Amino acid sequence: MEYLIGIQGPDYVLVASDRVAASNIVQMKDDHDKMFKMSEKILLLCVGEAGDTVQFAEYIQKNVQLYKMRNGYELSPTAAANFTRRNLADCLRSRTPYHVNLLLAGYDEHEGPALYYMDYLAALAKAPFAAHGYGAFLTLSILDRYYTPTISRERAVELLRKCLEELQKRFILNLPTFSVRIIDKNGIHDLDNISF
Amino acid sequence: MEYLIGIQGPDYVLVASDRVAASNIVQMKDDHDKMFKMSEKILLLCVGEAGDTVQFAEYIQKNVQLYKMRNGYELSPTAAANFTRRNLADCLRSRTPYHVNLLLAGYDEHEGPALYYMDYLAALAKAPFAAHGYGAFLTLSILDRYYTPTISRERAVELLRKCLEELQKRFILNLPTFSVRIIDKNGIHDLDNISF
Amino acid sequence: MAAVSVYAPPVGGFSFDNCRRNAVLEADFAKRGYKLPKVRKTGTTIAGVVYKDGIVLGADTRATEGMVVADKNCSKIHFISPNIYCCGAGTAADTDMTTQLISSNLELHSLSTGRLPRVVTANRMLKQMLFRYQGYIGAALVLGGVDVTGPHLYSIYPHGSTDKLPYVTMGSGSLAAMAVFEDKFRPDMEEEEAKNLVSEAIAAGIFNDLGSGSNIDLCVISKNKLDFLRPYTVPNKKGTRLGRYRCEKGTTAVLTEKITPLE
Amino acid sequence: DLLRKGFSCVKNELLPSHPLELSEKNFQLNQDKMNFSTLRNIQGLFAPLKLQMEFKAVQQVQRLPFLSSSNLSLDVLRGNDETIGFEDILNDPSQSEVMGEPHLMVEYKLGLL
Amino acid sequence: RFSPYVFNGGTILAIAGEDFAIVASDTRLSEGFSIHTRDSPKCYKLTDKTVIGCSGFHGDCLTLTKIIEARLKMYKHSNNKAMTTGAIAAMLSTILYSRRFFPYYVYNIIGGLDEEGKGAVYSFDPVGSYQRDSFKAGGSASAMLQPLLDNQVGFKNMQNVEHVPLSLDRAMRLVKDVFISAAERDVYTGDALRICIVTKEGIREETVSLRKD
Amino acid sequence: TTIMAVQFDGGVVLGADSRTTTGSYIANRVTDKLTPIHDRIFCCRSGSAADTQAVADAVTYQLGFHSIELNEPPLVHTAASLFKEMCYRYREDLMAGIIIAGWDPQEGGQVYSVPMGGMMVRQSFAIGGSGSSYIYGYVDATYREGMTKEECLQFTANALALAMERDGSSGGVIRLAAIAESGVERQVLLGDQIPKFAVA
Amino acid sequence: TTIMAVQFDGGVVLGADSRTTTGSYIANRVTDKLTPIHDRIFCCRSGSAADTQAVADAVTYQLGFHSIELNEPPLVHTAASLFKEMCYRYREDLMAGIIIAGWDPQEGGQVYSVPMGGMMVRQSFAIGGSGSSYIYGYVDATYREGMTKEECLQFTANALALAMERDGSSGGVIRLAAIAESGVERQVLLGDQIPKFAVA
Amino acid sequence: YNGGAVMAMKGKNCVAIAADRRFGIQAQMVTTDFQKIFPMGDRLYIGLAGLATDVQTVAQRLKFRLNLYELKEGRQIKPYTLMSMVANLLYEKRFGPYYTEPVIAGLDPKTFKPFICSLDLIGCPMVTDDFVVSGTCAEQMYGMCESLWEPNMDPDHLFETISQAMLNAVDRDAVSGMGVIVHIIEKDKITTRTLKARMD
Amino acid sequence: NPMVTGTSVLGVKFEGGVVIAADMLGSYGSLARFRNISRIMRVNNSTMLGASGDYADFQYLKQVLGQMVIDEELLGDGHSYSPRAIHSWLTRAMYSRRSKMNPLWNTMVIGGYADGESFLGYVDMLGVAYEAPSLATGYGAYLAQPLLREVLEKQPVLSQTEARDLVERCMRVLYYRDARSYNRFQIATVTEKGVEIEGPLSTETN
Amino acid sequence: LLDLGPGSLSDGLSLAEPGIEMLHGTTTLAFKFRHGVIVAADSRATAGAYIASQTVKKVIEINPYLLGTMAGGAADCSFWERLLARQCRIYELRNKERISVAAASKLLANMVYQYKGMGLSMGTMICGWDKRGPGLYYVDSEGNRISGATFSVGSGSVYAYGVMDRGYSYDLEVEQAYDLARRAIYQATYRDAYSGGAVNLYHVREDGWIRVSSDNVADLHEKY
Repeated sequence: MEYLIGIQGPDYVLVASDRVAASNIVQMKDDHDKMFKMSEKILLLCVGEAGDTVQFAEYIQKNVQLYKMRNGYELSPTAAANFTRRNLADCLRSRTPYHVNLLLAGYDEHEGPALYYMDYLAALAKAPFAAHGYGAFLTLSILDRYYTPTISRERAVELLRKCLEELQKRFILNLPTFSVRIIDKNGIHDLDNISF
Repeated sequence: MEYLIGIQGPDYVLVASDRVAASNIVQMKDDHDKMFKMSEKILLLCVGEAGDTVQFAEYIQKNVQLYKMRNGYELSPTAAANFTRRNLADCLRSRTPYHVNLLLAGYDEHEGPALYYMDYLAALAKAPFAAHGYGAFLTLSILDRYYTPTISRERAVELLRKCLEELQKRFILNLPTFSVRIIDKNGIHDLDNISF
Repeated sequence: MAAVSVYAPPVGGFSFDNCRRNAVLEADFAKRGYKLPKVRKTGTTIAGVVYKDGIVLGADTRATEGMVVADKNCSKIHFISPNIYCCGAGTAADTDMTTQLISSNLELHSLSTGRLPRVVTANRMLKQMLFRYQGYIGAALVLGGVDVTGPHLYSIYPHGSTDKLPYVTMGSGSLAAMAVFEDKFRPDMEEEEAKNLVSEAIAAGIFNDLGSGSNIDLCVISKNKLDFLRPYTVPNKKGTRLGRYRCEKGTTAVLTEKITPLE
Repeated sequence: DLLRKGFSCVKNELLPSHPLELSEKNFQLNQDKMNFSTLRNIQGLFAPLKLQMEFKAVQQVQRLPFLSSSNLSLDVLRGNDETIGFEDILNDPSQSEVMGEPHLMVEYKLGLL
Repeated sequence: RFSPYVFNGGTILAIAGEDFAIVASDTRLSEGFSIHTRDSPKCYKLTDKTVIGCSGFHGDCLTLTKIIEARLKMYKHSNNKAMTTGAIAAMLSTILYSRRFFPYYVYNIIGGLDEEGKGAVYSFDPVGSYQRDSFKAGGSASAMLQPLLDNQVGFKNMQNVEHVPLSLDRAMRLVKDVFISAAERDVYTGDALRICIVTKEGIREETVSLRKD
Repeated sequence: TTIMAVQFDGGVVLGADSRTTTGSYIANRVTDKLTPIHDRIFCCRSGSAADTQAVADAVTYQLGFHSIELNEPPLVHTAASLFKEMCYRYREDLMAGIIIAGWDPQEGGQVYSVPMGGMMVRQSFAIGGSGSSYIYGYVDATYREGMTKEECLQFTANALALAMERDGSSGGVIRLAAIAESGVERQVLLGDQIPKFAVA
Repeated sequence: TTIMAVQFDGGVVLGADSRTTTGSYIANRVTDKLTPIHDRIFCCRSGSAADTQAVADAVTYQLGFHSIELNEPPLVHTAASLFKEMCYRYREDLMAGIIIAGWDPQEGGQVYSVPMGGMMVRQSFAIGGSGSSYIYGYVDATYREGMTKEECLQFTANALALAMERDGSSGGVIRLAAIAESGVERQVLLGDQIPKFAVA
Repeated sequence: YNGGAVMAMKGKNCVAIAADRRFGIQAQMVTTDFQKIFPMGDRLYIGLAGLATDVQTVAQRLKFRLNLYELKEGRQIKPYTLMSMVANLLYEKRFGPYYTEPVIAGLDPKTFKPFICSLDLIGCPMVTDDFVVSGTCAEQMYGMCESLWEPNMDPDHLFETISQAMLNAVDRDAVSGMGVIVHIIEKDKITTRTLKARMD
Repeated sequence: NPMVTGTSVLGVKFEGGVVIAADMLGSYGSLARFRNISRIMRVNNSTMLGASGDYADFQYLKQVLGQMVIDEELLGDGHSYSPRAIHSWLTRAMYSRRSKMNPLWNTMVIGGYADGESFLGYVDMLGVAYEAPSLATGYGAYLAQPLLREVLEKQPVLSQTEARDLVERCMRVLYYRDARSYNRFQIATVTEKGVEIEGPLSTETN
Repeated sequence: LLDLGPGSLSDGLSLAEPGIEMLHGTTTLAFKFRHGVIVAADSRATAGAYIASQTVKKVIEINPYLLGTMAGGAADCSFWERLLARQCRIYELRNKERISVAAASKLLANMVYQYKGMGLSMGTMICGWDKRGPGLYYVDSEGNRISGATFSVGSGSVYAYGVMDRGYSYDLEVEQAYDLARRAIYQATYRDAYSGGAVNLYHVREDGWIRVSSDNVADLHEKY
């Protein structure tokens, strides 16, 4: 499969995803931006089975934008997470949900940074850090090891680099590049792709 | 899975295999010498399902050595290939064969270099070049493209490097290193590992 | 904000939707998992007789989740109407909701009519409901009561079929209960005799079955009296505790404590 | 080929969720057909025509679809004013719990969309 | 078409003190939703210092207890001494594993005295992974019994409590009370309680009553 | 379950056992399998109890309503057709085999034999249910034409006794009903009254 | 397939149909289902043809050898036991139901009724095969004690006719055999001679 | 799958509700702060146990109905009524069950009488006088509470008892634990404590 | 898989011996095919036997179990298979047959009176063997065992007449409430004198 | 007599829920730095969702030259290393020299290769200090036999791979390697649900293994 990771620090959220979009023993594209911009301060990492990920993410993105334009203010990250959970839970019935594993990462001017984990059953849970895909198993221990509630941005990015390097060392799949963005008081910030 | 490749030139045989031995989403070892030395001039690349590969290769290696010591001369590469085929075919019955995909590469002082392809059904076939594993699909076209019956050693090794680079580019699995040996009039020659 | 998506939820009544989640969440089955709760089997030995001038119903009071005794005093004699009662075996929730809805229907009927409802009416309502639901509502009921037309006793099976008998038994311990009746039953018993017979019949289903056993309930319905004897007999008592476990104060360690004064 | 409404498709669904999905969801129409066949066969075509003819004009004016409705006169036209079932207690339309934009729901009732 | 196995139920429990080794079991033999009998004890006496208690499929319980007795007699004949507790446990592990591909659907707990006279309890599995424990419970009700034993014997999760050594009287009180509790919630447990007290002076048996329902 | 009916001169004689098995256990052993559709028309129920009971109730509804509308006793063929419709439209969802039989002023005693599936066919005598296989030969060998009421009753009792002694899903007491112009004369053959045939 | 045997006073009368179906097509319609095990001992074969034929041949082998060794006619019970052994050891691999019946000097006419499974039980009359279900009741109702040879033959013919008219795996011609002390007197009832019972 | 475990305990005008804190996918602990005890009143909590995707849905399906109830009637809900609408909400999806088994514990607002209950996934009111349990660790809590429970326990002893029941029951189940939360509801105040549990 | 089965065997201890009973019928499915077979053996002069389930396997046991009794009585030493010994041997035979996935489809009830102490043993197809004052097989275990245990818990020691009457009442209950039953059953009683089988006994009910 | 259980049925030379069970094994670990091999494992063994025991010694004590490791299935391992220890001792008796780790791993692999796909769930990991240096092999049920510097197997093997890989170094001094193994196993039992109990720690130094410590994860949680 693929890989997502999120780290929440004092007043920011660091997230990273692979760029590989495979279809079979072959990979079809290596610049896959797996990261959907819900609003000016919310990012929605979506992974899962082909087709459903993009459709569900597009639906939620259009709804967050629609709410923003209908009201003037913007959905708070907790509001976006809960609304996405409500939307994904209700589809665990007819349109065989969508097996979309989500990782919503956002910042609020009022509540501080927030990172929400979501399995394909729509089981929402706030967490200081999380990960999806088979790669999560290899990196979660390293995240547990060197993570403290108080982490400067540079320490967080080098921790992410540590996780990705070890994932390169062990994980059987070939994930050569990872798109990284940070979310803080000033919008969303792209960071230099971690490449090998 | 894993990857084997063999190239036969005028008077040599070039072979290369990965060094990754995976057990699950994790790889357990990255120096896996997948290459069994049948005799002074015969190499037996064995891949397939775990357990059966090593056992079958050990059986055949011990038999080639036993023949050599019982007689004084050594099995010719065609003899080793046919004997291995006879052994693998007869086990397509009781001990559920062994799903061992083979690639026997050898040199004879009399007959010139020889490369034999073998699926897990024991279907022997001499070929100027071959490959096993899911990686064979990606590299066989490139082999067809720049291969001529007359290839110097340096051209052959750079062709192999081309195949491996493109396999790195496309193949979803992570195969970072490949052990390379050449077989010519003077025994078996180790070549520098192709690493990325 | 009344979001534009589903036209509306204009019709409640038994979802499906949300069933394919059930179908493909093998979890419990294959993929380890298996927390995945299952339902119940409450109602395990229920019996009824028709003595001289009324009905005597009986039932144990054990409710088993799986093979663990969940409740030890689960009442299984439900109220249908001031002269009609109904024991309940089979799946627990189905029997509960079915009996409650039939009680509501029946006493709406009796309210608009202005006279005491007949048992046969409740028998028909239950029969037609269960048949409508094709038996997926597993609810085995023993219907009993006394109208102007004398005592009546019905036994409703989950699939819709009903049997009118002078004595019926249902539940996991139905067979063990039926033994007592087939050997000791006579027509035209007096009140005390019928109560003793039913007590033995339920007692057979208590000691001789695993799915059953607790206090014994009775419901004596006559032409004019309705005794809801609960619990009629306490055959089994907790074995007296010998040790004095008696968790002391300060025995447990507390990381964080929050206190909120309410009033 | 659109969305912003849950991509109204359900094509993957097709097959019912249960032998008790469509039948239990639409037992109202099923009972209507049961009684009409009982009346076409024995009473006449006039009686089913009367029932259709009335049931038309009990629903035309009750309330706009985006609001809850009781539908009184319909209930005492069918026996439902003293027979109450599982469709009355489970997820009542009063607390419909899911609504769309009023206008958009009152148009389709007539069928603009 | 033929289930070679059936679950007859039954609960066992062992406690290893300093001078004793309690082995106790209910005596109700069940099948599906029926009580075959109420007086089928599930503790068997092997040696003057070792007592086994089996639970699960009753047919394998009978076969295994007879094989074990035969093997003790063969050991006594060849080696000219009664087996120790540890030797019996190792034998039982080997015997259980010999049917790895047709397992003995039995749960076994060995309770007795080791070579130095201190108590010892060995807990097994249907294919013979044994280990020494200070206490154990197996069978249908094992899930109900084990946490309470962890609390009261091993003093788990309690703070600032004196670790008194477990006395024989308190051990009897504890076993009787835990089976009184278990008989309440587990349907497979009740109708009696055979308790074997393995001490240096032999094996004495106490039997009390549970809920009969 | 060995319901049976024979048409004699001027009326019909029904017949049924009383045994409702739910496997190998006898859930009910005095079942009345002769449900009266109308005043002089009867049905016999075989198969799943719930389906036959619901079908009989629906048919008695429709037939009572029809009889009121026509202001006449219904023809037996009318009840047979009403059973045929319900048993045929829902042939997949039902497991009912019915032996509709009765009397009407026009055609006299009639016996229709709607099987599992929706057929409707007239018979001089009709049998059904699980145990009927063990008395096909007996009824073929013994039935004659022009039998009176009494020997028809004896024939029915004999056939039912033969079936109940052999089939496990059939036993108990024999419920009979002799429908004629005057009215039904029900009886129950119990214990000693059941004909017994000397086992070797 | 409705093989049948009855013990009368002083001997036994067999009986069988002749119809070997391979589905709904009649592979053979004059099959002789009365294989002579010995001079005065017979078997009747029901079930899969191959299994019964092989079992009968094996039994006639063993029984001829045994009779030679004992220098006496074999007891019918001996042949019954020989059938029981083969039908019981290979009960899983066989689908044979045999009606061994014959006569011997000691015990007179005997009828043993080894079913599918390996039982061996004596009967005053034994029937088997697919069509026997439709004549259980008839034979229960009509069998008496002390019947002569002739009325035994008539009883057998009637029962077989009743079965063949009803069962599809049973029909054709009726092969009879009246074993007695003197010897077997075989006959075939064909066409008109088969008793006919007036259909309504 | 996700795991989970909750209980309730009655006492002398005080009740105690507890829950574990593991939110994991089938082996994999993800967070240790999953909420399973939801405030539905001043002295009325509900504890869910089951699928995390349905703990989060039923607790919001039910807050919606509860708020509507409170606004429409203007009174804090009695615990028994809250018990009765959980049955309705769950039984609504009778064939589509919400995989969760709530436990309700609280005090009567006007009487301060302890109340506890437990419901299966389709909704069956089970009011007990001592305790209720739910979740994966079903047997372990039953065994612990049947032994440590006492009647008329003052709140601190109640807290000790429920704390020990949690700590010793979740420790013997792999997919539940990672800390324990305990709420002691009194006639005056609410105490929420987090206990020291093994984090393995 | 069985083809011809027997329904139920009852047996209750009493002061001086053991009485067991079993009806005479073999069901070929839902059909009462054979109506005069006997399902009660007299093993030796102290032990009888009854059995339910496949009847061919019961006949095989009659062949085998009978044969060992002769094989020992010819020796003429005087030791005889005590009732407990037959019960153990049968248990072992059926456990061995189960372990080879070729079970003897039966559930016997061995009863015997030796050395002044009665005996009642149960063995099923899976080798589940035990002892109890009252036994029942098939739906006997649901319809007759409850009455037997109810009567025994009040009075634990029964006389001959009360035990025989109790068995008769249980047989009436089985005949009423068991599909695969017949109204002709056999009662076998063992005392110090020896095995005694009365039959056939009907059930003249009201 | 039919079959008549002959005697002790069948038990001779065993050496080469309904019953279906054998407890479990999980989260083992070993690497091979310069001062020898060290082996770490937890002590927990589950049965479905129910812990059967919290004190399961998963580091088999094959002989005072060489260690094993339990994982995947407790009885299958325990029995097969026990028989392997028997074979190693017989070899040492005959040839009068301790058997090398390479030989023992091949013995175990060949022994387990038969029964291929017959249901074994072995996950062993042989360790020792043979004549050639440190020894470390991963012999499992399907026939893998691979040497290597670092390994870890069990349900919580992946977490150990993570922490161990980022902590590992071949020139790691002893007391730091102890802490590394402690941390790796503790993190693995922190995330995984099937791993718990006490973290056993063995050091395979020069001739003779030694036991380092057995700390409980409850106390380690406070320690970290």
